Amino acid sequence: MHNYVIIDAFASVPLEGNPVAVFFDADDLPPAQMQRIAREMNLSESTFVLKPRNGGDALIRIFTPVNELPFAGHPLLGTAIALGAHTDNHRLYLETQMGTIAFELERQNGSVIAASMDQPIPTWTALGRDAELLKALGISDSTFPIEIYHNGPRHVFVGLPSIDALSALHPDHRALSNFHDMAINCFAGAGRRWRSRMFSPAYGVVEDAATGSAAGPLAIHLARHGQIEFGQPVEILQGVEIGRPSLMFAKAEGRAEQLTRVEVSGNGVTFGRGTIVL
Amino acid sequence: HMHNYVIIDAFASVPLEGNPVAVFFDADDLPPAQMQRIAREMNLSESTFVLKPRNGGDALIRIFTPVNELPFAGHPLLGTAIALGAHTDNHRLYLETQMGTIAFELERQNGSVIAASMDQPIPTWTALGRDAELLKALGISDSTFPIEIYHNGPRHVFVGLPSIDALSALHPDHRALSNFHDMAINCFAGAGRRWRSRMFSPAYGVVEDAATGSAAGPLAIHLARHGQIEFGQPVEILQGVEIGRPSLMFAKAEGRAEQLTRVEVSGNGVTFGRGTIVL
Ligand SMILES: N[C@H]1C(C(=O)O)=CC=C[C@@H]1O
Ligand SMILES: N[C@H]1C(C(=O)O)=CC=C[C@@H]1O
Repeated sequence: MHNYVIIDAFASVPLEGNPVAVFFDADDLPPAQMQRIAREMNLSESTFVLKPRNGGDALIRIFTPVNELPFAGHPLLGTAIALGAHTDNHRLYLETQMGTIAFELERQNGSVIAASMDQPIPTWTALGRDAELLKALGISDSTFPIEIYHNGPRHVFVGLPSIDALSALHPDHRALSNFHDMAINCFAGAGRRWRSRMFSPAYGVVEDAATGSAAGPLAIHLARHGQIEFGQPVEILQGVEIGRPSLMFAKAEGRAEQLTRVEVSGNGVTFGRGTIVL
Repeated sequence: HMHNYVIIDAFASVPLEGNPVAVFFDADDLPPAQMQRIAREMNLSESTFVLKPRNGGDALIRIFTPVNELPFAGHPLLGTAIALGAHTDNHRLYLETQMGTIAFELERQNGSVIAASMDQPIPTWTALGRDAELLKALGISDSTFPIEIYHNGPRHVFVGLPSIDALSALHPDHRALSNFHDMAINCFAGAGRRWRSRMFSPAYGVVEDAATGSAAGPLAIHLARHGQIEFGQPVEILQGVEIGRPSLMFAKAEGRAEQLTRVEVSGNGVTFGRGTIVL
């Protein structure tokens, strides 16, 4: 029987942010069973904590309702906050299929409030399917070039000219299903403060509340297209329209041709805790 | 303030099959606006909230999808009955809802509730009258029977498919279906005592539901009305296969079209997990 905790990632009060279910002592579970348990929980992702194989503190497998991912931001954030309660450490190294991800935990009197990660440095290229994507989304143009970024999963970015225009999107989900192994991230804002919405049939979600692996790439995207400075911290607020406001903090250091660090951080809180029968 | 919950997989005998529901105990201190938010947090087709009774039943149950409250629903109440069945020795349970009190008969094996049967509200029905629009949204050109909508709290439309292969081949346009408010679209195929279903409902916050217990009773009526079975004949409705959540519902509608005397729906259920929440 496995214990789990529900963490609300990128939130400072339960019922805000993006839930993840974090399953402990999962070494006895076959990957097909992990996928079934993820399907059962029906959250954007469930994670499984396994003994480390390469010098980290643990190995984390990450599942959507429909597939496994090699890296993801919100689920690893919540996993790191949940696992922080197990030890006194303020540095935590979590293994994933993209490599070992370093975390710094914000603790008060030993109690975990928040965490910060160094993400894999993404690569990118032009999407090459603009007219198809924009038709699906129900709009005419992107404010900036439409590019697709890879850090494990893939994330496409489409810019909107106002927050009201972002909120008014009603995408064709069936048409977005033609975009395999990627999530579609639509953004609007100014300066240090940005809003986002994410849609991904490929990753089993109509609309996601907090796409943490997209936050670091967005910071890169905004700097490459001259809207912010490299090294400038940004706030990205996602999930407002669906009633799940989630605050992600991101900073990309270096320059377009040579990035040195892609940091994403947030608060997280425990919503609940329990046990499953298998 | 803290609340205990159980996850019941309804219309299944083993975990990871059927349709999950989260059942929250001693929920009187939660305002409906907070219940709605908890249901979204769980993200299951429904969560239910167990309140003290007001009209001589055992409990009053409020039922929420991820986006709205419903006055009655089958799967969530089956799971609620099985969960509450662990706390009692009684053979029957009476659950108050916005639709009235729903009677359940509990089935035990060893010391343990493994299944239950409910008497549902008797539905009303009519044609939907929007065949062209609905069929377009579904991606097909007609239905094998008249397209009709039944009301037992929620509303359920039925669209018939000529084969199970044709049913599994549906790839509906969720956005176009969102123009159908306050209803679920139930697509069916099969023969005799054996039927397959798929349900789609942007109105009730689900792309595709695994087991729509409030649709099982009405489908039995619809099949009888349209001469595919006899009134009083029990049927087996298998839902959720294409999404990896196979769920078996048993239904019987007794009487005649002009006067239904009982609409019974039953099924197995099993506990998948339990826990506590911080509000
Ligand atoms: N939570 C999202 C995610 C993330 O990085 O948080 C990656 C891919 C899809 C999930 O819905
Ligand atoms: N499980 C379904 C339900 C039911 O009766 O089980 C009614 C309406 C929509 C839900 O997804």
